[PDB]
Amino acid sequence: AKKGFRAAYRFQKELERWRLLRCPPPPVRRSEKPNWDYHAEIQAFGHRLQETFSLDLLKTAFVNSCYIKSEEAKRQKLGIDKEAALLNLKDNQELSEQGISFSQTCLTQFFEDAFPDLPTEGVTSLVDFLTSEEVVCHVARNLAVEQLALSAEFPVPPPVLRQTFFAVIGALLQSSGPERTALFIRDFLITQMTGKELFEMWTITNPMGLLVEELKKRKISAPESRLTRQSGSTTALPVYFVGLYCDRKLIAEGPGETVLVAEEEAARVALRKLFGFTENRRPWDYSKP
Amino acid sequence: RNRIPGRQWIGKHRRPRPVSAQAKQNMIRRLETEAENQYWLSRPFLTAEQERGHAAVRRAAAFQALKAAQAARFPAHRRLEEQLGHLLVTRKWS
Amino acid sequence: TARGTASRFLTSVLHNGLGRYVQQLQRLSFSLSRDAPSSRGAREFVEREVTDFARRNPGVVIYVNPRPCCVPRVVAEYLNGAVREESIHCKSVEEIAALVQKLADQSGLDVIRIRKPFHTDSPSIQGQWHPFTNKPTTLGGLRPREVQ
Amino acid sequence: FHVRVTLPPRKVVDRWNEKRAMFGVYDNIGILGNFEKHPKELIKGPIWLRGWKGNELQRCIRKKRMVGNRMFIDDLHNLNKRISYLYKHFNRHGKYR
Repeated sequence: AKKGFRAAYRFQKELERWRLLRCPPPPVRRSEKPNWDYHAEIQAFGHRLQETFSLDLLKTAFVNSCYIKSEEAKRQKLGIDKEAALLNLKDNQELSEQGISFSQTCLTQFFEDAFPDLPTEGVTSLVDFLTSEEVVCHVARNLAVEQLALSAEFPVPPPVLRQTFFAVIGALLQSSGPERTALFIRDFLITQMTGKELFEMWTITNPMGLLVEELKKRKISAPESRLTRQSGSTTALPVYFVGLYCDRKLIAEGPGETVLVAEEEAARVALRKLFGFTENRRPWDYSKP
Repeated sequence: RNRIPGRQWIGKHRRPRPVSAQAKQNMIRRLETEAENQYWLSRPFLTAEQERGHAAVRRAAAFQALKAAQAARFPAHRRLEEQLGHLLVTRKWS
Repeated sequence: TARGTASRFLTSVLHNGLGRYVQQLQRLSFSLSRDAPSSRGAREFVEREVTDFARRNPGVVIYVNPRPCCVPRVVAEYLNGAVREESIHCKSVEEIAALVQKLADQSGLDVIRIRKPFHTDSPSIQGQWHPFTNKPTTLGGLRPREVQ
Repeated sequence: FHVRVTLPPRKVVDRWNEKRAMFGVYDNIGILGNFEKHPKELIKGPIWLRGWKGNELQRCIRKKRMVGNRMFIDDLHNLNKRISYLYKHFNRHGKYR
């Protein structure tokens, strides 16, 4: 009856692995886990992005209305006296507003200066895409902004995480001049646009009409659809190439399964050249003046 | 419907296999290399007389090296630091 | 075996290294034992190295717990959300230092067979081959046998 | 290869009990004791094994010489067979002749 402690004890680990596999654990705040120092985290956060924050402003930035409302719920239901020092908490509202306004201003200036030929609606949509719930949620998640945020409901729903993220931006705008925040935004946001196409984030469903409009605005007369190469018309798998001609010159050309889809594609290409978003365009500048 | 009695390449009846143009190329290339070889192998710098003992000085010393190399073999010095160094296992942090 | 595991394409987290390099290791937590022998190496690394390592890497937080524990471990945690476990158990100080320095500079992306050595976007600059690309055009786009 | 699902009770050994704490106490008896009683006398065991050693054959033949006539019929017989087997196995077999 002299057993392996090594055996039973080692098997305990397996038993635990199986428990964790059949019932997945609900995600828990890193703040509730064994190793946490919130001040150290805050200081480190700024140190690793090479930014100078008054720690006061950054602490202000991660505070959410939800955390305060829950804190007040607990202060009321336990009979604990909190109110004054808890109202001194100063939520991230102001900072978040400063943040979004300056952020959209900043991006809009970037695209305006980079791609002169984009229409108002274009820079509008691009900015709208970099500031989109999804993208900001993603970037915020990977910078450990979700971990350092104080709010109720630990999965930290997207509309919260966004506020939280821009709060950091506004907080940078206070501590550092617009010149520094420029570099930060262009580093952790504009980069999300790498690899993605124009009409991927435009969603405009009328390529033809918009092409005609832009050509009218350019004093260019008559876009003309003409069929260049086609392989198989009788096959379940035909292939077409429509060129678009403005006064005998070929402005763009595209592939498709039908004549319609091909027309759409040539339209996309033309639009891309005119507006200036193309595979050949210079990669985005990075230099630090 | 055609067999090659016994084993393919061994016995008194074999598989007929023919020589090819490739093989001729290779053989001739290798010959040409050998011809050029013995041209350069033909003409010594020193004569046989002239080369006598021309390094007997170095070839003695090489062998002295080979000897010393073995002469040097003995069980290595054992030092205090290792035996007492072993005591470091129980080091206590208090 | 490569058919046994999963795979990933070459990747950076959050397009790291483009705008700036962001060191991906976030927290590093040691657990040693003041009394027990297996932690010997882990002890010295805490005395001599941890200071200079912390000075060198301002970004990573380093938690250090002496506790009544028999197998000294270091738990790396990543900006990625990835967690990696190590035993520093029964190792020299140069060996602990080396290991920690390996942890420091990894991405936290899983170590799994990477399919091809390079990740390209817009690989295709100036064009990408399609069967029609090199064929000559004819007059009026007539077929091989057609008459117009 | 099914292994235990329940942890055993942790065994508490006090190494400070009388036996472990007194262990090896009189060992130097001859030297520190102006030699009179030699350390062999400290040996508590089977009556033919005290302060003596040997491989299996020597053990068996020794036991048979000393305590032999006090043995039970069966263990005596098994002792004879064992002595025989070991005898011809040591003498007549091996790799190293």
